[PDB]
Amino acid sequence: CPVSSYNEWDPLEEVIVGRAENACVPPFTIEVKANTYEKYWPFYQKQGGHYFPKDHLKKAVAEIEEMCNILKTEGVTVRRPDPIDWSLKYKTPDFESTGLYSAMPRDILIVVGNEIIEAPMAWRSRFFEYRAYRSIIKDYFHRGAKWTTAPKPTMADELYNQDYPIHSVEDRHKLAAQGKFVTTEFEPCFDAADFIRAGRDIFAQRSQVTNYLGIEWMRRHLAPDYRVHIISFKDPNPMHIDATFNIIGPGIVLSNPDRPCHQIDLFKKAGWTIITPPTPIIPDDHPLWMSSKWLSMNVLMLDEKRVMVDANEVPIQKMFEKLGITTIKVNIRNANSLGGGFHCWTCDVRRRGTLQSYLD
Amino acid sequence: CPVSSYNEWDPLEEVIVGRAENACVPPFTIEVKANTYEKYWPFYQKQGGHYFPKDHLKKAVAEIEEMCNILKTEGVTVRRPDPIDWSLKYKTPDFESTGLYSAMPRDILIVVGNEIIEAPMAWRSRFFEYRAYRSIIKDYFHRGAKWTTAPKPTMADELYNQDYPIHSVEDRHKLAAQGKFVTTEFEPCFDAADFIRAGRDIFAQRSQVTNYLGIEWMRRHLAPDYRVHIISFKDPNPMHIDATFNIIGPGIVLSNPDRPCHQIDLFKKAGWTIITPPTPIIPDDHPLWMSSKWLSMNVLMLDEKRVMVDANEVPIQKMFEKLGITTIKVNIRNANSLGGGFHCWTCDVRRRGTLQSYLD
Repeated sequence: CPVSSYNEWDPLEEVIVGRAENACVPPFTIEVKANTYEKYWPFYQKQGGHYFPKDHLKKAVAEIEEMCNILKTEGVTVRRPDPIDWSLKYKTPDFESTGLYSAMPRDILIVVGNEIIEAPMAWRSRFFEYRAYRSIIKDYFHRGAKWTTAPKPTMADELYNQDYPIHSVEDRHKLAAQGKFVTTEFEPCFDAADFIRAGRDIFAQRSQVTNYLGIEWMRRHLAPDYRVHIISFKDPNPMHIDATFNIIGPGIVLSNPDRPCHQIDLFKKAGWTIITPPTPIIPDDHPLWMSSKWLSMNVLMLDEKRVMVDANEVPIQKMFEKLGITTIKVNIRNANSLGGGFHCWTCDVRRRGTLQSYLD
Repeated sequence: CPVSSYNEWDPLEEVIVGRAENACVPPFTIEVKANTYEKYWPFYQKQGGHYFPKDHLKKAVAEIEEMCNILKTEGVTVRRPDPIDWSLKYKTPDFESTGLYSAMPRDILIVVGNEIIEAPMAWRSRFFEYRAYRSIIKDYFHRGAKWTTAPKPTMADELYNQDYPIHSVEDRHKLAAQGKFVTTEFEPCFDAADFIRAGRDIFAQRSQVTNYLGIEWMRRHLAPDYRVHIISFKDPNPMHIDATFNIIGPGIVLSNPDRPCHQIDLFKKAGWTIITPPTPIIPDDHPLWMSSKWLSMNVLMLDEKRVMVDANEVPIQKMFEKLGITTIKVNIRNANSLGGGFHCWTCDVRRRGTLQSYLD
């Protein structure tokens, strides 16, 4: 079986790396608005449906090709999704929309053991995103891997709170604190990136795109072998957990200083080392259409002592170095604009290791 | 100035608490052999250079995190050293070695007034230990504190008696009595924990790691404001004074019954209350790689009437209680294995009080 990964750190052998080609600006609908900084709302309002700036995409393609070269150098087998034009307008009986991209495999695929799981997603523009990854998945399936697709939502109006009172990121943080998100509990929905793996224990956060029904589905589907825990944070990211609580080793986690975890004591009690990374140094003028500046901690571990970290972020590089972790510096400053760092731009398919508990 | 501590008992306000992360078993060299029980010599011989048992370290991390929680509860500001991988092999022109840990701030930092002093150390594996504390110290310095580093030894062969005829702890006690230690008087060397503070009078013991040149340096450096006295004991601990003669208040001291002080009468004449604690109850099967079972009396005073004492050591708890001293029980049974109790795992940076004499 070519598929086999129980955590985020065991020696990496095979990975799927995303594509920047033909990425499209999603139409400005409520769920897009609730997952982006106000600074860019007018960009979405105007550019929605068109491709992301092509000169910018071109630099990202180059950055990602180099990253793939380095992965091969580091002994990792790299697979890439199929090229697709994401501008095609599709129409289900519930809605009509254009696509986004297949830049982030971590948003849609999660590997638990020998099982590859396709997340349902929660954005109308990401409904048919799975199409880019099917060739790779069918191959793993032919070769023995288990293949699962969580229930694809209808994404009917009922899934969204069309009147979500958000006018600034400050409002959303407040609502998020009151348990109010743009997604209702009408049906299961979630992005795989809201889940982070540590062997028998998987951690999830209810976010703007991952509801409790979505987490319960995962929980029910993986029990009894795996345990899915729900954790929360202060001023959380609207979507995705990997630049907020990145588990980098057995009992070691990077905790974003701006998004403290409410359940941090569960981890201190388990004897876990909580490391808080230094601040990012990325220029405020550099466009980050999605995500925040914290992509610096969105690292990918090649193994426990080897991390792929952004070439520009010297301060977090030094941190890893004083920790005895070898830094493989790669520059993906332009790829970052699409919404992700090393962890998001990949999906670890096979890591050499076994299923263990680290929470004891 | 955030730094200000003249003794071991005034109301505690700020403290630095050590780290168990990445601790490494020191290579088995002569000075390590002379500072440990024969029972563990083969452990050092085999494990030297590798990390201390990780499952054990994990329990210690948890115990220390809880201790920090309680300190914050008791109103104390807690600082922690930087995480560092102690397995890195460094090489000076005199020797080559791997590190130990930054578990015991008391071994390397001593605060006298508004001055923070970095001890030179005497173990080759603790040469670059100061690196974990530099961020904290530079901060205190920016904020007005005096900062001093005693002369870092070369730790060349000349500092050690490579042929120190020790085969059992019984031999070392005999040699110690003859004035023979593993460290020569080739150059100054010392651990800060061999010094204990009582306002204008500081007490030191020449031990396996603190030589007369080291004590004289302290004496000469602090005169005339402070007076450094040398005291001795029967069957002394190879290193550190804080589990042999722990001064817990103005004119009150805990005197280890197994290590009577030769100069006890100087204290009786001063009108000091010498208390001899009851015996420890720690199981003989529990590993104590460094130190002895007497860690029970290695208490830390939050103030004159509040002591942080081990949760398991009920007998010494009762003693403090009949004395009217409130006991704050914390369990650090696994942290103890690293070589220290509450006093060793901390360094009091600021205690509310003034410089006084208690020996009159």
